[PDB]
Amino acid sequence: EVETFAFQAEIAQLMSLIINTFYSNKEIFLRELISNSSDALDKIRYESLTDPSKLDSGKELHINLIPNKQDRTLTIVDTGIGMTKADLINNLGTIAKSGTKAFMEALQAGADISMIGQFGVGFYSAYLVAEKVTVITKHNDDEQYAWESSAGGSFTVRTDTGEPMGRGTKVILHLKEDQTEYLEERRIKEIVKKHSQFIGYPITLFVE
Ligand SMILES: CCNC(=O)c1cc2c(-c3cc(OCCN4CCCC4)c(Cl)cc3Cl)nc(N)nc2s1
Repeated sequence: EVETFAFQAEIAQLMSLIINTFYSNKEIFLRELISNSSDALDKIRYESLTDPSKLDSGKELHINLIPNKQDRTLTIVDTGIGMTKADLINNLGTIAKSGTKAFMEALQAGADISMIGQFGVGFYSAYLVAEKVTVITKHNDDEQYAWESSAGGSFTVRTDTGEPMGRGTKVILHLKEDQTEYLEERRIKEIVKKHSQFIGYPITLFVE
């Protein structure tokens, strides 16, 4: 049962911009997603203070970076709060609707794309390097879901039947032909040291 949705006009406009604008400093994508992870880990650590049993889905609060040369993917996995189907489909794209506004006038004479995260729409930066992005997520307690988009105006949501994941979010970047550099170990280690030095959770870089 694959459902297909339209992006809100504004999000679509943002995605085309991210995909068409000439901009050489693409590496910022990793800071945005690692930071989205950080927030998601914060959220669950906070809520589990008044409700110890929300950790029943997983005690470890961490972030994994997993490169795969053969499939040509970089996956950022966290065990944070996850999203429900209503996050994925409505709630995230309604909030994104106005961060996209502000961010988009700042771009017209002045701000630059590297500032995208200040407007809470950092996730879309993944399109600097990915031709296709797939988000797998599990929130206590809804089912686990797979969101997917190659931009172009539309996205899909289906329930997921891949490997179960406790609780958490996986972002899988299917990188474009010319961005395989972000599958390189020293390359990942260089970007993380430089832009993500201080996250409050262990980050493990998987090797191939
Ligand atoms: C309470 C419901 N859970 C979430 O909002 C989550 C959103 C994310 C996100 C996330 C956050 C995102 O936006 C962050 C900015 N916001 C400020 C408040 C809500 C959205 C977007 Cl556009 C896309 C994604 Cl996939 N990433 C990751 N790794 N984990 C979670 S958990």
